[PDB]
Amino acid sequence: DVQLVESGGGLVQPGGSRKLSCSASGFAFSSFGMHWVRQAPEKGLEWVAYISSGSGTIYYADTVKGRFTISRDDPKNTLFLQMTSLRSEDTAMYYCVRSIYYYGSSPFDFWGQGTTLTVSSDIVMTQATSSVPVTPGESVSISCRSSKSLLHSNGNTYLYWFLQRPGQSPQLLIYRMSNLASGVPDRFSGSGSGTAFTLTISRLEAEDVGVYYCMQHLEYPLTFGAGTKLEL
Amino acid sequence: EESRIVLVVVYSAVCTLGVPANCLTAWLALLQVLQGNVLAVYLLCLALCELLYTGTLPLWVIYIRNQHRWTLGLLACKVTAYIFFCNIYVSILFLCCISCDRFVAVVYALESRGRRRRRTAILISACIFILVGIVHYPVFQTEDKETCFDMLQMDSRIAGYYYARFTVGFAIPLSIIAFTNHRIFRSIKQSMGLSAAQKAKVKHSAIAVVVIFLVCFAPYHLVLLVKAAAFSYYRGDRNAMCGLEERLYTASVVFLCLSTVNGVADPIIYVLATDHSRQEVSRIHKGWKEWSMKTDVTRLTHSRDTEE
Amino acid sequence: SELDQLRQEAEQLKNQIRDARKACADATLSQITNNIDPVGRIQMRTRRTLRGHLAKIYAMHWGTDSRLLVSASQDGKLIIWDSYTTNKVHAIPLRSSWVMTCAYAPSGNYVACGGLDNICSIYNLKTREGNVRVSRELAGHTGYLSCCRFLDDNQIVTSSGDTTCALWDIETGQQTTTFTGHTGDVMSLSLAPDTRLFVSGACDASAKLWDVREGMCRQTFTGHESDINAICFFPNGNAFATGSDDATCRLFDLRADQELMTYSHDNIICGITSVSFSKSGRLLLAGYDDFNCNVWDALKADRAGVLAGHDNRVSCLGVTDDGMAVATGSWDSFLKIWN
Amino acid sequence: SIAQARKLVEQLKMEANIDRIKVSKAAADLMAYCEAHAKEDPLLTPVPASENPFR
Amino acid sequence: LSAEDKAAVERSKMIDRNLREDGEKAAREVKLLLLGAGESGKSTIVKQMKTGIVETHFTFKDLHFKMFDVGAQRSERKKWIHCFEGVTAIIFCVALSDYDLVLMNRMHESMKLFDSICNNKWFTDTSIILFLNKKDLFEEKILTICYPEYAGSNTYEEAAAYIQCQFEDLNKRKDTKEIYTHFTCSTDTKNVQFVFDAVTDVIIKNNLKDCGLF
Ligand SMILES: Cc1c(C(=O)O)oc2ccc(NC(=O)CCC(=O)c3ccccc3)cc12
Repeated sequence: DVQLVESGGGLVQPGGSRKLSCSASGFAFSSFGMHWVRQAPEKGLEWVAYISSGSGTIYYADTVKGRFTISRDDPKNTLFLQMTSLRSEDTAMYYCVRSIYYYGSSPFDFWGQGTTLTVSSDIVMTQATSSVPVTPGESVSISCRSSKSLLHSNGNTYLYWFLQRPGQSPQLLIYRMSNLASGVPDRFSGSGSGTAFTLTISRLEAEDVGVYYCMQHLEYPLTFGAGTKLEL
Repeated sequence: EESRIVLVVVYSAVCTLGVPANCLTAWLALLQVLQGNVLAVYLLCLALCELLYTGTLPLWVIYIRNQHRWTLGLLACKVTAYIFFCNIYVSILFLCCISCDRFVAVVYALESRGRRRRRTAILISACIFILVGIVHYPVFQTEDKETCFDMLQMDSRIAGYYYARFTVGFAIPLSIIAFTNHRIFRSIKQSMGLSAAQKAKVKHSAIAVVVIFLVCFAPYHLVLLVKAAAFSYYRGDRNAMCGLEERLYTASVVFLCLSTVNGVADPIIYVLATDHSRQEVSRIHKGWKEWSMKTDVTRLTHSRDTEE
Repeated sequence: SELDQLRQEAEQLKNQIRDARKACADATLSQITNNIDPVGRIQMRTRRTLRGHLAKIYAMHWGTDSRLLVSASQDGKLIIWDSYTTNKVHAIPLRSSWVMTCAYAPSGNYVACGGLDNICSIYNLKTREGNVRVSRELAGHTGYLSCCRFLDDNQIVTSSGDTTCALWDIETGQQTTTFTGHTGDVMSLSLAPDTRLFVSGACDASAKLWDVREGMCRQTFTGHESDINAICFFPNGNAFATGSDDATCRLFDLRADQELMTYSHDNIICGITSVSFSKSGRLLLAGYDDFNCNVWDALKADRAGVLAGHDNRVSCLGVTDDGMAVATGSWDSFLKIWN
Repeated sequence: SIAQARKLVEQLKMEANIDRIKVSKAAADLMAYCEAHAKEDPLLTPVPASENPFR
Repeated sequence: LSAEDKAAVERSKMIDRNLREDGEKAAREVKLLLLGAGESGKSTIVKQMKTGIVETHFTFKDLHFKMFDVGAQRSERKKWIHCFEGVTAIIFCVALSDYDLVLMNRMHESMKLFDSICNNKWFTDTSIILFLNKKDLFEEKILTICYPEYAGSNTYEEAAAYIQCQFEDLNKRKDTKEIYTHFTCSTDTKNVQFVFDAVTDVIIKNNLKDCGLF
């Protein structure tokens, strides 16, 4: 397959500066966009950064609007991220995401490994509860509600889901609430209105435990959900 | 006197015949630039300049007949003079850069393929526009005499500015056109892959457009050089100031009218110099007949046959 | 003394099948079109104009989604376009510079491209790396390809200049079946909607049916005075239409083998380049040497609409499977969608 | 051309299997296309521009 | 109208820029179409410049050259002749010492190709360069076998100048397609020079009508 490993982080001093890199191999770096995504060590998952394929448009978060920049190098097929003035809200498990955006594309296809980076408005969605007890072999549904409905003018509901294996990278489950992804069984499905969404899982076993998140791709912020840890 | 009215008729007439001729060739240029080339965009810029050379001076010479007793505080007359002089100078430089393009495309055809940017020609034209603007504006800066004063028979300083600008606008264009045509002649005397009749025809067309330009603008060049030479004798002129500076102003104003006539219908001069008889004129006539539909042959046939 | 009598037996069998054409059609199509109201003046307007190519375009094909199409040209580009946003997505280079045949898979996974160099190449669109690479080269043939069609994701019919059509399996890279009945080089084919039979037309001024399961011929079609340039299949699966340099579009029924009517008007001296139908029929799109494209009726076969978008030889034309829009393209490097 | 003659005889014999059904049934089929598919096909029966995906 | 549409617009703009760069890079090549017929010295000519059609490329000074050789196509010409409408030069190769071999002499049949290709509608004005072959064996063996109507001297120069004249005589009504006949000995140093001048002058002529002076 492809390798999306990271350079690695450490215990950066508060308000300091550092560089990071996401090593790339076995794909076209020159035609792919790249994302960096927060993940809180205790509990959480948010956004960090963005770079497009041709370096034309670069977006950032609230505190990441300044103090952080990103750059690419196509002859080496590599990515660089310069981080300045790190704060406690800034530091997270920085996951490396690849994506290409076109007609019928499945964004957020592959995810990296992350870093153990610990130092020392906008649209908000929410799930029902982050601790939903389940049982193997029984169908469960977990719902994430959004304040603003995601039904764009074209009629596409902008939504994605993710399953986080214990101590491993997440994998996509369903894109645009109706269509699945590669390497997943049929047991995942999406439903709900444009305001209230839900993901239905069934046939639970010891290979589906983890955390699930509701996405938002309607506008500039890619504000992640609070998340649900599927306990046993 | 009567010389005034026979000259403002013949100046307004050549102005008001220029407007249909210029707008027809502008639409011809616009139709051609749908499939045109770099010389077509040069011709489009020249045609836009010729549209700017429609003629606003005919209004003033009809209402007041010069006399420098203009109405708008001499503020708009200076602007119209600036537009006229800028149009003339840009037209001269446009023929010069057209000749430069001809030279580069002919003698250096191995390396002439680089000039295909489609925007370097308008870049050069815009640069020439900036140069003529920032050359003509210090004349306005020195001419802070916005009160009524003559711009021909003035004192030594502004006449020296006129001498410098006119001498630069005379000596330089002749130099590029002569050098380009001479080196094209040298190349074409060595070039024999084309038939001798066509080579003689293209040499004749080149020398014809050069000679047409020279004879069309020569008397103005001569009178301005004589005025500048008289002014350059700062110790003393050979004849009296009243006797010189075109004391027979009737001759001066008819020479100005003839030079303006030579300067009006510049696309017509360009068409005539390249070829005296072309089928594209017939094609444009057929297209005009198609769009107009003034044949009146089916209606006349109906009027003669339906009665029975 | 032995082949001449056999040819006379062939002529008598052809006369019997022609008597069958003159008895199966008790009233031909043009004689049974008085009741049906004409489609009328269909003033098709260009809702979008697909511009951006460089050289002479030669083929275009529609997807199953009726929203993604593929354009192929002699410049050496296969471009995947969009319906409404007109923003192209995929640009694919070509090993051979000259290419005349292309096909898009019904599922959209693969795309077949082919030139006159008797090489058929197949690329995969949806790949893990996100790019488009050579999935497999078909080859195995001599001459020049003329039409390629996807019977299945792993079964493909090719029709080329060796006077022989070939049904190929991509997995084994070998000819599953061969069809050598034709004597002149073939030009185009159209598969049946049911994907079980196909007709092939050649420069022999004839065409023949072929079965996948048996690999042999089933029915002959003749009547053209010259080479058949283009041929399309009726979506009902019982008829098809041919167009040639004779300026006579013809409608031959697969199950009736009869000449319904020669669609042609004198003012036409131009030869047919492309032929297509609608999802519901009622109209026969066509492409002529005169740059004004023409749309006739599938039944009336009368002047229905004239489209003057292009100023060059109309090269390719297609209808979406939805029957919502129609795309045409010519050597002037421009593609146009009407509605 | 003796060897080609056997192939010609065999292909002509195998092409003698011909189907004989009328084209008026094809007319009924396209009439059904008009009643159902052309009820949704814009070219025969125009649909409003609200449902047009190209406006 | 979101980030996906902006990314699609950016990707389409980048693909358009790469397409325009590839077109500007590929416009520099010159188009030559070789029409070698049988034993017309195809191997000899490809040595001298250095299942389907064969594409060859070579360099002369600062100008590239791309040539397509159509060999053993055995297909109808009319279907694929117009695919080389944009060709700049059309090269024809014909042997001369084959006037004693009849399969209906090949020399008579070779004029039929040249007469037909000249009077075609697609090639109304294209530069045509005809080459020769087997001069030495032609003069060594030599007239009444193939051209008894000439009935002149058997010397090589008078016989050869007759034969090349009949090739250029039957130009039909397309006199704009100037026939650059050349005395290719098949041992000459640079016969591509014969092409090179005969393209670059035409290139100058192809400028002139564009240039407006002629
Ligand atoms: C104001 C003016 C502009 C312009 O607008 O540039 O051009 C002119 C050109 C000539 C004249 N001058 C006149 O009115 C004729 C009287 C004259 O010069 C004169 C007087 C006594 C003896 C000999 C000659 C005035 C302008």
